[PDB]
Amino acid sequence: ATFLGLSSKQEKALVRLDKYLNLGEIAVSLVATSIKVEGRQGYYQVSYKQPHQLYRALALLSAALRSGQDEVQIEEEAAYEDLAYMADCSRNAVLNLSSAKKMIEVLALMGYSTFELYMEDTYEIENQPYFGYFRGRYTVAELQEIEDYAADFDMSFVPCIQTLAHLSAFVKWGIKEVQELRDVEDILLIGEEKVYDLIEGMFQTMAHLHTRKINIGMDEAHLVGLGRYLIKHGFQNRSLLMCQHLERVLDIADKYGFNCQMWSDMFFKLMSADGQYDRDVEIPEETRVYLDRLKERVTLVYWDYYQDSEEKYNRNFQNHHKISQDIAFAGGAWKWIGFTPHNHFSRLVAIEANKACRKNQVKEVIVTGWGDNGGETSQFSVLPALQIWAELAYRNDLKKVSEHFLVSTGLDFDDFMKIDLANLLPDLPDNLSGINPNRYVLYQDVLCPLLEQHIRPEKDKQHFASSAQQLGEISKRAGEYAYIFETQAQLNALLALKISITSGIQKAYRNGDKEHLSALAEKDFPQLYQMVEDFSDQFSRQWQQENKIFGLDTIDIRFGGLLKRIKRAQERLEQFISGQIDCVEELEQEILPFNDFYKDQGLTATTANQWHLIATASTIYTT
Amino acid sequence: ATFLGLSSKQEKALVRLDKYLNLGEIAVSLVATSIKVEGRQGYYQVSYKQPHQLYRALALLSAALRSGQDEVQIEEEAAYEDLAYMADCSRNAVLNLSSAKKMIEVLALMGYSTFELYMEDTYEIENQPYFGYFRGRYTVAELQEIEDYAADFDMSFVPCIQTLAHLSAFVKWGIKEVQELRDVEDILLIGEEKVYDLIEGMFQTMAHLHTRKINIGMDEAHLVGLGRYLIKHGFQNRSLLMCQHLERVLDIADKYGFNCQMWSDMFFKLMSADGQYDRDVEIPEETRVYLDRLKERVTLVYWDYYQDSEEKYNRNFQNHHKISQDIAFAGGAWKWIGFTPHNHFSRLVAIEANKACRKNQVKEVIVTGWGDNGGETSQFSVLPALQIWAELAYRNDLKKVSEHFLVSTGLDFDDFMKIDLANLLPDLPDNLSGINPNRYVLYQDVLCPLLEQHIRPEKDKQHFASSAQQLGEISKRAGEYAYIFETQAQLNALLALKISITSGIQKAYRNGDKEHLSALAEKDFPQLYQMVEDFSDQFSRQWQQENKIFGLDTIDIRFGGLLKRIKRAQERLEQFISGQIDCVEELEQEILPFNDFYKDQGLTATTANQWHLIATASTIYTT
Ligand SMILES: CC1=N[C@@H]2[C@@H](O)[C@H](O)[C@@H](CO)O[C@@H]2S1
Ligand SMILES: CC1=N[C@@H]2[C@@H](O)[C@H](O)[C@@H](CO)O[C@@H]2S1
Repeated sequence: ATFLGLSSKQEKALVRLDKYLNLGEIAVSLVATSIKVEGRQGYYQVSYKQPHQLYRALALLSAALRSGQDEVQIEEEAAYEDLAYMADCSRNAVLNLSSAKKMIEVLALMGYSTFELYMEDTYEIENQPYFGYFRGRYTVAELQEIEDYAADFDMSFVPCIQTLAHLSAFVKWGIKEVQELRDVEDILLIGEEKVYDLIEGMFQTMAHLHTRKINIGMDEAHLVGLGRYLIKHGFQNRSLLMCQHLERVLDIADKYGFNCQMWSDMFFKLMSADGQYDRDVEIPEETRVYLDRLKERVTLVYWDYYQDSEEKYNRNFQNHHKISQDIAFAGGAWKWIGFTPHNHFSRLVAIEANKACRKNQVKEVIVTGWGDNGGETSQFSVLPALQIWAELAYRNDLKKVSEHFLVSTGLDFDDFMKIDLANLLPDLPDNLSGINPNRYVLYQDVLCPLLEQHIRPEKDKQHFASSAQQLGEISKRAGEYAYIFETQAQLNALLALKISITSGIQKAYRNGDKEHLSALAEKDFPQLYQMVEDFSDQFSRQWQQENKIFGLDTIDIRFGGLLKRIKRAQERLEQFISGQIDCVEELEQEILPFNDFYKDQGLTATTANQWHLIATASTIYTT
Repeated sequence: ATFLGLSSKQEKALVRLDKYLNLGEIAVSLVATSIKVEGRQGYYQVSYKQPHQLYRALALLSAALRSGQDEVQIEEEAAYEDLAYMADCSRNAVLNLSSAKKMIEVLALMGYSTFELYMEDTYEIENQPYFGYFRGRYTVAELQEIEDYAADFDMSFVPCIQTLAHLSAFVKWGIKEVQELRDVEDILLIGEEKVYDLIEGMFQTMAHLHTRKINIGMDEAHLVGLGRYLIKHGFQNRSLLMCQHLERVLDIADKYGFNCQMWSDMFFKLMSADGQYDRDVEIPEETRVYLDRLKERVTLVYWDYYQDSEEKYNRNFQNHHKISQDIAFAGGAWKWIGFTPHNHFSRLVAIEANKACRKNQVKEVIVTGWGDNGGETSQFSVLPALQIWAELAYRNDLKKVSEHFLVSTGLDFDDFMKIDLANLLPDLPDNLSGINPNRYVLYQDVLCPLLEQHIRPEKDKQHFASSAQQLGEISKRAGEYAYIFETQAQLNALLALKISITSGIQKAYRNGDKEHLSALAEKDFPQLYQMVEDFSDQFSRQWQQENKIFGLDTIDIRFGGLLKRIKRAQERLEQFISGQIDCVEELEQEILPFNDFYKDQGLTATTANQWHLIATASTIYTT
């Protein structure tokens, strides 16, 4: 392709995106609306409102031509001034520089204005050697390189940090200078000057960036004011306490020229009678005066990944607008439920959230790709969800999602959606969130299978086996992303065999069938152990491709423990079969429902997303 | 031997104890002081104040004879009306019936009046299926059998339970009927009728026993009143809240005929300005009035395992005397610091505690054998400590500790004390508690060794190697306890190699010596891996001899994780050596002190006793 009207900067960006765009022998001229592309017979005119929108416009041109269109007539008016993707870099997976750059390229093509990294403790602060210690924290140079790459595409960069809670990986260090910063649990001590010193250190680090927009956190500080704070000061008004801390942090941000966003949940939890987020709260006048003074100094971010109807989001927006007009929305790219994402669920809720955002004058949507409890899901697992949100933002529909996605990823959208398969059990109601058999079927014990009442052995096993087959074929046409489909093919195959053995043991033991137990012990057990080893190897390839090495160690621990537990199950069965023991006491125990979260929806599967609770009923982190 | 004046019950006990006593062809006749033994020329008279003291008296006689005495003339007056041993059955290791019986025999010979088991959730309660689920909870029949065996020696049985906090293994269950019982963290909800229903269930279970003496717990409920309690009730006077709960619990106990003890720490924590135990107390007038009525109905147990001077204990007794004259003391049999006990430290503090308990006219001493953070230490690891407290109680000195211990165990006291060796680093000040390299040298990572600054790579390694040799010889002469010494011999040998390799890789990586890194990778790593496998096998034999199978699973997880991390370290080094990677980022990180707990003492070693924090700097239990 040849171009008129490009700047040298845009030339540079197009060189980097050529491998996606492959525009062929056409002439493009760059000259009201977010995006317009029009032309035919080898001549196309593109226009854009914000500079970064050039890259979605050119993706759209590419996708149209690739689909076989000669005449192209595209006009989009985006609903949101800003559309961001936030990757979790705090749940053990720290995105490596190469993968950050790739993600930025794809986001540029999709139409995102902004890239964000969620970093609790995973950046460096002067004279805080324990902050991010052995975590793969980003150096200032690494953050600058990521920011600068985004800026090459006229994209913004917004760090998402923590200035109150969600600092467990820092406050664990038994060092006087760290411990003195603590209130309780994962929460920093409000009113402690060494805490404001720390927070100023965070801003000093981020002030080395160009960006002056930041998310300061402040979600989920449930026991704020009730720890060392209570010992020092007695019981205080916790709503005002939050306001006080927030004003202190905004004052620090102001010193360095930053404008701030924060997660909004604590205002609602502190003012509602049952301490919940989804609540219309009455605000005491003294708190009102305080919030009224802070509403123009911070953007509140309403986060919600769960509702299946527009009206449910609308209610929360109305709750928020009683506090402030400046409300941003965070929607979900579901990749925090184990090893397997849920792009399908992401789509379902995004459609409805987008309706509510448009009704409530939202100017910014932040798509959050959390990594809860170890960061076991691929960083690129959620490309479909990210395209979905871009389509919703730009077109208000998903009519062109496949066409556009092919340019973004080089593979078919429906194929890519099959990455979800280890969560897509047959018969599951589609509107229930967090149902994650991919993870709990993997990590549950063999002898003491705590999730067994939530498994339909034949139906689920057949689904996993079918899924492995499907993904084995998809990985052969998945281009640069084949590795993530290989991981999923292996996981599904492993889950099928793991169910067969685990459920087979329960049945055979109850029947006293030592012949069948022997069959399992001597043939199926070696196979399962090898499949786990092979899965570990593939997962480690995936992780190293995407992430810094730090944090893989927790997954080694989890896999190594699973392997040792498979060996124990073999040994215990062999001792029973041989007559060395008269019973296997583990197998004499009645298995109970693991939880009742979805009892009243009546399905068999559930949500279970804490490894240490899946893997054992014994103590393991407590004293 | 031939016995005169025994009841049928006593005759049976003598038959059972012959294997210890070896009295031979003598006559013993059962006729002012706790114990008297008097005779010569094959005829001896014994007398006791309390029936169980018969068995210590016969031990004294046995020891005297084995020492070559013909004429024997021994009198003892015990300082304490009751002397108890409490084994932990809540830290994953649930003592099995055979081991309970053995322990009771030994305790009878030493002079203990009482056997106790500490059971948070590890017993059965009607209609509470999650209470002790997959934990190896005791059935009523099992507790009755254990109590009855104690009773055969005229020893009492006292269950030690929890009626407030330390219930993490129960409250983790995501079941509405469990979650509704919670305040915060590991604490039950005071004032909730369903909690009193649960507590009444506890008493219904224990009422099947003969004993009507019970320790109801109530230690370490630090955030009591601050969770769901606070949302429901506002901020209340927490010392009064404790009294209110206690009164409900005592009313329940009364209904079933029980007399109660409780740990005393929360009264001090809630009525000190620092919130600590070892503090003077400001007792509000209203709490005084409540305490004054409750003090007549409960025995407060002052627990302290740490002080090196009588005066420090005395100060605490004085403060306790502000609340009540009925104060029992809990001393320590140090077995909660990993895989290896500390009988030596136990001795040091017991000498001083015994002085304070005598000065303060204490009637009951309970020696506690906690098992913190997984129950990894043998249940029989602390027999020396138990003899020491018995000698202190009966004779106020340790002049006959060895002679009497030989009766109790069949083996030499100083040999048995060597079981401590993995904690007895050269140069350690003897008065510092909790220093536990046995555990943290084992579980620390190889690539990312978080405890490395606390390890002296030649000095400690030599000590572990020397200890392995010493223990290998002791195990050959240790009879029925050889297995616990074999575990220790293996552990010490493993720690020596593990240090050699971990420090060796830091050095060879630093000096760029790929040849030596390859030698380590190819020769030493497979050796270390095999040693860990073998140690796991030996530990598992030890565990199964002593405990129910439930809880071993956590240790399989921990060892499996370590094995996998050893494998990872080999693989990462191999990739570096072979040129597949240009650096090993793990080994480029500066290693910091792990904690500063003993920094003020200028110490290299430290205390580190939570597996999840030793093993990785990553997140592993948090979301
Ligand atoms: C703000 C937010 N705080 C929590 C995060 O720490 C989790 O990762 C996320 C997904 O479970 O849920 C909420 S969103
Ligand atoms: C009462 C007591 N409660 C605690 C126990 O849970 C621990 O096991 C023990 C040893 O660390 O220390 C105190 S004593």
